[PDB]
Amino acid sequence: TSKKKRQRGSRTHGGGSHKNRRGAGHRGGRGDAGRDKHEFHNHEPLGKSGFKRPQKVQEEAATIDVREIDENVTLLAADDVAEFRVDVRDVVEEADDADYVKVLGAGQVRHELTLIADDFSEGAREKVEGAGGSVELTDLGEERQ
Amino acid sequence: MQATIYDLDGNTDGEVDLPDVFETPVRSDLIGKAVRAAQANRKQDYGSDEYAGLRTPAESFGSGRGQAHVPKLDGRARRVPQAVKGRSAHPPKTEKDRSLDLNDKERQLAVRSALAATADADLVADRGHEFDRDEVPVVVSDDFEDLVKTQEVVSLLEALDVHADIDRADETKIKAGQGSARGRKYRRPASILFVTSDEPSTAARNLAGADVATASEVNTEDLAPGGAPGRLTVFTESALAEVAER
Amino acid sequence: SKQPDKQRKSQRRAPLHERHKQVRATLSADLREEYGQRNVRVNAGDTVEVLRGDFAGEEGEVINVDLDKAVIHVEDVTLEKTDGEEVPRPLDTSNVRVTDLDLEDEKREARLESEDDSA
Amino acid sequence: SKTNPRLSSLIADLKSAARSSGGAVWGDVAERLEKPRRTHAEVNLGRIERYAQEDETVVVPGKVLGSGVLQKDVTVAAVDFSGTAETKIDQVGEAVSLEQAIENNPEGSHVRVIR
RNA sequence: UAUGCCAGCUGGUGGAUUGCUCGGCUCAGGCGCUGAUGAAGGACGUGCCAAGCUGCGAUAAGCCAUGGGGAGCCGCACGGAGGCGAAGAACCAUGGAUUUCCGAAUGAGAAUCUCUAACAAUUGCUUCGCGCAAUGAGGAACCCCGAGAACUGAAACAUCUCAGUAUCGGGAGGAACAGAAAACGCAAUGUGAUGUCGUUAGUAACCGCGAGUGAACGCGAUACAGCCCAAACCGAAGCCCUCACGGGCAAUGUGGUGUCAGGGCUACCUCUCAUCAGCCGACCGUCUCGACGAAGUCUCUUGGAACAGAGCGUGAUACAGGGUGACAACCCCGUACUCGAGACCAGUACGACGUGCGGUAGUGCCAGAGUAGCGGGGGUUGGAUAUCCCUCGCGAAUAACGCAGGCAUCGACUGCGAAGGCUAAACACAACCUGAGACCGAUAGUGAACAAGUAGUGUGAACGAACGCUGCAAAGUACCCUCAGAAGGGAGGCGAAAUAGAGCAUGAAAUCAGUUGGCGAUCGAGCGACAGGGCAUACAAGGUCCCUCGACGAAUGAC
RNA sequence: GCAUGGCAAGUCUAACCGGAGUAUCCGGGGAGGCACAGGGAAACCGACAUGGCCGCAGGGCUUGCCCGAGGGCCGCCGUC
Ligand SMILES: [Cl-]
Ligand SMILES: [Cl-]
Ligand SMILES: [Cl-]
Ligand SMILES: [Mg+2]
Ligand SMILES: [Mg+2]
Ligand SMILES: [Mg+2]
Ligand SMILES: [Mg+2]
Ligand SMILES: [Mg+2]
Ligand SMILES: [Mg+2]
Ligand SMILES: [Mg+2]
Ligand SMILES: [Mg+2]
Ligand SMILES: [Mg+2]
Ligand SMILES: [Mg+2]
Ligand SMILES: [Mg+2]
Ligand SMILES: [Mg+2]
Ligand code: NA
Ligand code: NA
Ligand code: NA
Ligand code: NA
Ligand code: NA
Ligand code: NA
Ligand code: NA
Ligand code: NA
Ligand code: NA
Ligand code: NA
Ligand code: NA
Ligand code: NA
Ligand code: NA
Ligand code: NA
Ligand code: NA
Ligand code: NA
Ligand code: NA
Ligand code: NA
Ligand code: NA
Ligand SMILES: [Sr+2]
Ligand SMILES: [Sr+2]
Ligand SMILES: [Sr+2]
Ligand SMILES: [Sr+2]
Ligand SMILES: [Sr+2]
Ligand SMILES: [Sr+2]
Ligand SMILES: [Sr+2]
Ligand SMILES: [Sr+2]
Ligand SMILES: [Sr+2]
Ligand SMILES: [Sr+2]
Ligand SMILES: [Sr+2]
Ligand SMILES: [Sr+2]
Ligand SMILES: [Sr+2]
Ligand SMILES: [Sr+2]
Ligand SMILES: [Sr+2]
Ligand SMILES: [Sr+2]
Ligand SMILES: [Sr+2]
Ligand SMILES: [Sr+2]
Repeated sequence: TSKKKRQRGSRTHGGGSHKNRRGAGHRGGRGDAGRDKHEFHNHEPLGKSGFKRPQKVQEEAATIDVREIDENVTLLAADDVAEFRVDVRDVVEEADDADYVKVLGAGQVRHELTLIADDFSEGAREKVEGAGGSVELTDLGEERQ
Repeated sequence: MQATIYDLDGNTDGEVDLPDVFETPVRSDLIGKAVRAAQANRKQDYGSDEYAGLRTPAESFGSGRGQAHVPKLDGRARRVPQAVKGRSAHPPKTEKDRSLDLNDKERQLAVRSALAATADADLVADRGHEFDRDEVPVVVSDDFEDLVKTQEVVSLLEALDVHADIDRADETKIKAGQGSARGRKYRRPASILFVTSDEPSTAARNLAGADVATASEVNTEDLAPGGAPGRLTVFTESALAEVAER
Repeated sequence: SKQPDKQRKSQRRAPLHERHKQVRATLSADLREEYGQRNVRVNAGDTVEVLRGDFAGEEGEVINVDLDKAVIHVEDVTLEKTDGEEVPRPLDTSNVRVTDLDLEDEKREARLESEDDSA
Repeated sequence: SKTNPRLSSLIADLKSAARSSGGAVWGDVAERLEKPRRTHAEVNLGRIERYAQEDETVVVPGKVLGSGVLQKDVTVAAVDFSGTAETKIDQVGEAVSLEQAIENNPEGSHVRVIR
């Protein structure tokens, strides 16, 4: 049995005095009425802030953490196994509709990896090299200068 | 497990591997959910005329003549819900979404589960079907498809100690209620489901309570009419194998 | 259609030429064999046996066939009015069976004897 | 108000075992499964690898998922595993149903709850 | 015990309830224009008797032909009389005939009539003559182009909102509109006409930066289709009417060429299956209609009736639905299978006829002006500097040029050729046809299951109800008595039932008549709850209860 | 938000297409959405698959002592 189903006989259906559930006055106005007066509480404050650059002058980088790559090495058997070599571009989803691929250094790297990507974060390298690995900046990647 | 194959004479003619799906654990909640959705999805949208009760310039006189403020026209009360000939306050609405969604995985799981309920004589018997057989579902040679006469299928079912269920379904019920006024005077027990592979069995379809289907598209309702698992079924050598990859 | 309202409606409002089928009656065993039909449209000449009402068991000549009301009068199947006069008690052909045909009409006979068509 | 027949049976069996054998885990696990689904455990392998030890049955009062790497040779007992979870686990150890565990160890001894 | 209170009984009143459904409501598919050759609508006629509805039109519920159909028929409508039908009627399909008056209403006028040959009025062509033609008005909504509110929201209110909504003017079609880039701008080595659907997204953008408003490119789909002029170069090589003769148009340019894969011209190579025009002309599919179509009407019992129960039997590519005196696959219509016709798809697709694609070199020959663009003032938009449009004013270039890429200018780069035009399909609606339903079931559902837009209200615009059910069969009550009496009453007849006898299935409550129980003319008012007494009570569906004594015997507790 | 259920580092298809028992249903369709990294107006940069200590449930043991998921208090890391 639901709450609705139990209201017959109650008269007020939970509204309290039958003088309560009328028009918008019972809501202090329609929509966001009073968001600066009677109901200012918890509302974001009023005002303009910042600016936006045109959407076609904006770059969307496709990112990935070493942790993701590293935990799936053996499974990514369909990619180089040298002294592993992996072109991150062939790993990241959304890499297509992105302006470039970037390797971030979140997590650990328990293997020696030769990563190929358009860009890496300082920590991404330190960890990769740290595990006797290497980092190869793609041709596009050659946009840092 | 293995299932016995039968020839059109009712004699055993070898046997095959009962596909793994028939091992799927029976899940009546998922099966019921699946049947509930298929049943809802074929319901038609309805609702009263949106202007019903509203075609009137009826006005209220307000205070003054010792009468309640009810819209009236030609001395007759109108429009409002409490008024006879007035509008319906909260009537059936056409814009209402009367369909039910169901994830493909969840639906397919119910199909497999309904399939598995078909291989359990105890369940099949609990569902209500009448028969003197022990092995279930009933598997038959693909020649079954070449049959043409209904009475031929009758002979085969009797030879298989399964015709008893058709006698069960050979009783129609004249329902209580006004369904009758809308074309739903009768209803009847669900009997044997015949699952073939090329085309539904034209020869078996007219049997009392019988349902015909094809391995490629047999659904949860076929296998569990009303959402009750364990329907007495009869597969076809090929149907059995094809149904395995559902 | 399958809807009861439409079925009865199509029957009550069927044009005249479509009402002949509302006055058809099953044929005796012999007649069915003779003309290869299970039933026929009762004519004011046929002989018929009543198989269901209070007059079940009686046989007589058909004296009238009303298409407007889809009923037939059969000789001796009557009711006695208050004054005493004897009037016919209308019968639904569905409760009757033809035991002898009136083939005085070549078109009818030809129709019955044909195979592709039935009378 | 559970709707799944098997989940109900599992809970019933978990209680029978706890009331008739030297194991308070089963009943404990039964109590957690009786709680709303949102509270049930949803554990990835990475967590089992961090707190599990060999020859100690890992018991998950919920479902095991496939994120992370499991190397330890442990037996994981859970209400359910994702396809990948059960695969990675069977490789270096073993994946078993809470129904099997209850049968091989009704006393519920040498076991660690992970959530 | 009067007047009277409470409850019930018999009979009314009333029409709830239950059951029933010729009507609604909603959804889906199909289909889709009519009219001066006088539509749609209205008026008045039209029947043996004819008021209403339906039909029809002085040939008047109908006339003719072809096919279907069939022994009956003369609509709703169950009468009387009479007639028609084997000279094949009724009925149905297709085609044709007739088709009064008003009505766009068109000779002039007029509340449906009148007065003295008429396309009235506006147009095009023109034989300059109404000679040949067009327009006008209708249609449920859908569609296109214009005009354009307020209540309301913002808790007031003015910008904003409601909303380009309601409503108004004009106009087309079966669909409309749009549409082969002076595009896009995931900026690219990229996309490639246009609708529409999903998404992009409540994103960008707007906004007393409040409340609110709100795209696009792209992507996934549906369906796919591209072409024609102006000019250059030609210059009468041409078009329209007429059978013809003949006439009219046309140098202010008919016709050829050509159309951003730019074109033309001069000089060449090669070659056409592009395009444009015309001819032929479907399959299939979908919708509707139609033909054919299996097997019990066997026994006994109950009943007014078997379609019930019990017994025996049968068909099924048919166990959808309906009808028939009660629960019917097998009694009748249908239903499955198979077959036929029309409509739509579609004058489309294919096929065939003709035409002829394209490439090289040269050539500043051609390529749409109040335009592109700028300014003043307005409206509008998400359009913000960067939407679209109106208005006033100003105002260019000529492809070696010009426009666009979300502020202006200049260069570069990429895209693209405005100021001419046409264009199938995929999408909207629901009048019309058919199908369908966890919709309503006669105070419901349409206002309308019935006389329904009826009766009726208002000067008018406009407003607007209520009314469903005898029975299996009318067997719809003969004869007799009574009475002023075709009334009514009594008796009687029919039927299973008249307490089924006409708003005639059932027949609640309020309530009325008569009557039964209890109370009652010395007595007090939330009408009762709980206890306990009186009186009343056919059966059934409840069977307990009382007194002596004894056993048990909590709290409490004696003489 | 919550209860139940499927799947899970993923999940769900939308329009629409094919099939069919033809509005149901079977297959297909991942366009796109949300989740898988945040911080910053922007430019731009880009994180604990665990380092310490308490300790509930549960487990272990020689029955106070160990292990102690979740939780609690800190460290430390990304960015302004
Ligand atoms: Cl930005
Ligand atoms: Cl986890
Ligand atoms: Cl593009
Ligand atoms: Mg109403
Ligand atoms: Mg009922
Ligand atoms: Mg014959
Ligand atoms: Mg006139
Ligand atoms: Mg206001
Ligand atoms: Mg449009
Ligand atoms: Mg304000
Ligand atoms: Mg707006
Ligand atoms: Mg755009
Ligand atoms: Mg405005
Ligand atoms: Mg009504
Ligand atoms: Mg009555
Ligand atoms: Na109230
Ligand atoms: Na009205
Ligand atoms: Na709906
Ligand atoms: Na149409
Ligand atoms: Na009349
Ligand atoms: Na006519
Ligand atoms: Na004219
Ligand atoms: Na003229
Ligand atoms: Na206000
Ligand atoms: Na005010
Ligand atoms: Na504003
Ligand atoms: Na793309
Ligand atoms: Na009958
Ligand atoms: Na605008
Ligand atoms: Na201007
Ligand atoms: Na552009
Ligand atoms: Na009524
Ligand atoms: Na008493
Ligand atoms: Na996707
Ligand atoms: Sr409340
Ligand atoms: Sr109000
Ligand atoms: Sr509020
Ligand atoms: Sr304030
Ligand atoms: Sr994508
Ligand atoms: Sr007053
Ligand atoms: Sr008639
Ligand atoms: Sr009639
Ligand atoms: Sr195209
Ligand atoms: Sr041009
Ligand atoms: Sr710029
Ligand atoms: Sr009434
Ligand atoms: Sr209506
Ligand atoms: Sr007035
Ligand atoms: Sr009498
Ligand atoms: Sr005592
Ligand atoms: Sr999916
Ligand atoms: Sr922690």
